[PDB]
Amino acid sequence: ACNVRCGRGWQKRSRTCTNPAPLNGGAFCEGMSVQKITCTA
Amino acid sequence: DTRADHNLIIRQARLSDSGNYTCMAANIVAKRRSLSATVVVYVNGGWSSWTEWS
Amino acid sequence: LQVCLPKGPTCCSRKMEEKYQLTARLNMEQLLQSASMELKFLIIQNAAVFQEAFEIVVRHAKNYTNAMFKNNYPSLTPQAFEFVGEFFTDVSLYILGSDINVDDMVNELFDSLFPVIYTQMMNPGLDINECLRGARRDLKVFGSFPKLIMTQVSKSLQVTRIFLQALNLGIEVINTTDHLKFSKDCGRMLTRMWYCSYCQGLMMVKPCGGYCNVVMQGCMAGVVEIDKYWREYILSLEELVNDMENVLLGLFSTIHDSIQYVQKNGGKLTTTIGKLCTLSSRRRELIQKLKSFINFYSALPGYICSHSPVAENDTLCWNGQELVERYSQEPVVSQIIDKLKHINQLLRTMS
Amino acid sequence: LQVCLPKGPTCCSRKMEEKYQLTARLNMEQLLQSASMELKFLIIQNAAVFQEAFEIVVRHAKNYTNAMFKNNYPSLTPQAFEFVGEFFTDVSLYILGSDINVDDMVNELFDSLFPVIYTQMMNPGLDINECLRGARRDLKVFGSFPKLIMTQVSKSLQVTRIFLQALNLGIEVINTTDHLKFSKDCGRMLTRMWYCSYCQGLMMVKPCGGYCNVVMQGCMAGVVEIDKYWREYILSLEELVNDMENVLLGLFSTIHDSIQYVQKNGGKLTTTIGKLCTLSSRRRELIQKLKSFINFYSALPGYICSHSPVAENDTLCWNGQELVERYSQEPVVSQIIDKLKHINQLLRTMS
Ligand SMILES: *[C@@H]1O[C@H](CO)[C@@H](O)[C@H](O)[C@H]1NC(C)=O
Ligand SMILES: *[C@@H]1O[C@H](CO)[C@@H](O)[C@H](O)[C@H]1NC(C)=O
Ligand SMILES: *[C@@H]1O[C@H](CO)[C@@H](O)[C@H](O)[C@H]1NC(C)=O
Repeated sequence: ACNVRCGRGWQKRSRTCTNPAPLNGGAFCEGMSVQKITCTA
Repeated sequence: DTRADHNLIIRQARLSDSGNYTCMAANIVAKRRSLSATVVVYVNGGWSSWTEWS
Repeated sequence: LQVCLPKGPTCCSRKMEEKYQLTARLNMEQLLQSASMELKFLIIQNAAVFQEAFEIVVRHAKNYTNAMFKNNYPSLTPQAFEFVGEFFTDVSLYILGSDINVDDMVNELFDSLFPVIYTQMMNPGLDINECLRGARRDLKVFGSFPKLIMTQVSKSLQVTRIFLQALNLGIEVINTTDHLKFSKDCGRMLTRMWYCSYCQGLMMVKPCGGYCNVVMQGCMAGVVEIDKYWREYILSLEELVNDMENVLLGLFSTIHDSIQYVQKNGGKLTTTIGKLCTLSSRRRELIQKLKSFINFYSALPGYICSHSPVAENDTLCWNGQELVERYSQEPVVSQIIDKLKHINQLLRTMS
Repeated sequence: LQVCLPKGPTCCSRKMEEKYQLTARLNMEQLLQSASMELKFLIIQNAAVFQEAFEIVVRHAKNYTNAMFKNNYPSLTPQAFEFVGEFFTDVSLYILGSDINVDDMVNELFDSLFPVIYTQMMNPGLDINECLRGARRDLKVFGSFPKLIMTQVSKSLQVTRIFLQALNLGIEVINTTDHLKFSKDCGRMLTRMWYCSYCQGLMMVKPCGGYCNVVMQGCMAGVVEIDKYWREYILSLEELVNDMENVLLGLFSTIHDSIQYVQKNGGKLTTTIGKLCTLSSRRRELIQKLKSFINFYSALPGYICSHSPVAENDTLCWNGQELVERYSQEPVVSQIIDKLKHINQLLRTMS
């Protein structure tokens, strides 16, 4: 939900590296883990 | 053994000999049969240790 | 029919039996997801928060080191910013599990730091650069400071790296729980327990508590064996939390003192070289919240039966085949246990 | 010590124990070879004799076909000798187990036979050879004769080939018996039963009959399971013997009649082509002698104990650890059973 009720707000989306999770020095997930977009309420 | 990615692995051609192996997919809609693979186990010819001279 | 044992007539065909089987599979998966969702979201939240917090710590420490370079050694900037940025970039890459050598980080840091110190602070006035880099280690100009920082930061960075990997593997196994495919026999038993009563024309009859118990203890015989390893995982994580913020934040003081130490012997050094050339609170709350789920795998069949519609009284209930007055009475699991054993060994070896 | 249970003192070290173990291995292998030698030589002799007898039959049949070509169709020689020799060479190669196509033998025979018939018998007077070879099959000049010979000879040649393959596989499994390596536990038990009495200073004491029985039934638990399949092998071979000499020897009459048949329509054929272009006794004695060894695998531990030095009275004997007054009381095998199952199915399908 947009944290700010009136004006510029925020919306977050998480993307974890757990399917599968790296083990014994496996290469970690490539790119970004969080996504943020500006919203107007 | 049956694998999660639909594969039939045979380690030794002894406990599972030749045959017409066929893959069949089953669903709530219907069933579908794949083209049967003719898996034949072959034994290569192996001579013998020499005998004594007559 | 191949699932619904036909005692009398029946209101359902074979295709309706397949529909009931698929709905049984989906209902079981939904119940497992509902059981695992709270713990999954707890560990996901904590993994994300700790990752961002460690990145904040690394950024703040790089900023503090850069600021103290700007303030105390303006003659070493802007080259100081380059090697500090490279050092803390490699720091973050190591924290996030990349193959980085800590000794190599510190050694490249001092290798880059010594030539600018020599050219700007000791002998004011690029091709000779490698001779200075070699003399740095050959003459041990920084004394014991490089090995001190090496151990100081390796000890904390390794425990942090293993903490993050442990959180991620817990997320992985909790994700595995709700996708556990079961036997065909269990599919048919769940179909009988949940739906086969509808084939006999009953509308609101629920299965017996004891029948749910026998069915659940029937197909969860493998999943319950994970409980020992999950408990050991929880306890080993508790062993590990009982470290990296203080070290990275004192790095600037250590580097400043090392620069003073090198400047102390400038007389001999210049001539020889001229000739020669709230975190702990968060992990505590996380462990105290994680200990509330130590019974997760052992209480799981109890959850499935206590959240499915069942006749607890075992009176006027469905026993899988008839309405009774009283009731009569690995590969994926192996991978879960393998990864739990691996992470538990890795945990226990650290502390 | 790791084999000799030291109850009192001991007269032997660990190296002497290893020597006793290797001598136990050699003694067991020698006993198995002595048990298997009579049957091995029987099957080897019969395989060799039947091979030579079949080769004699094939040579005599080729000679008879060549003689009837010399006598009845001199115009077809010497080309007739070439295709007859190639045909019977491929016959023998098929009998001896080589990948030869029977239909291809007959078809190449008639393909080679037709052009010389056309050039020397029908139209007297190298590049046009292939047009005649194609016309042979395109116009079906030989009628049903090729398919008649095809089935006639395929039926006999397949049973003879499988007879020889069965003899060879029997040789193989009987050869494997005396090379059967055993478990390490059995090695130590045989060392105790045969030699560990010498480590306790006893000179002529023999092991108890019951102790030999328990040891042998201990390490031959796998070998005894072969007995069912060996019995089925013997009986299936008996099923098969209850055929090829008469066929190969009547081949000349069949070919002569086919040549007459082709010459019968020469009028139309020439114009169209000009425009277009004691054995049975031996196998019976072999089966009757082979049925005397049907108990070979079941009587094998009895043989090992009855041919090893043992105290049959079970009085004043060695029990593996002490001298008593009275006694208290596999991958290669899988391969043997697999090949026996295969050859038995092949046998039963033939007859
Ligand atoms: C297998 O398939 C072949 C051809 O694809 C066929 O001739 C044979 O009779 C089949 N039957 C089996 C292996 O049972
Ligand atoms: C018996 O086994 C031995 C092992 O060397 C082998 O060399 C010999 O040829 C065998 N006899 C056969 C194959 O019939
Ligand atoms: C550190 O970071 C701040 C911004 O967060 C910046 O204003 C400051 O100049 C830096 N300190 C230095 C470069 O001395």
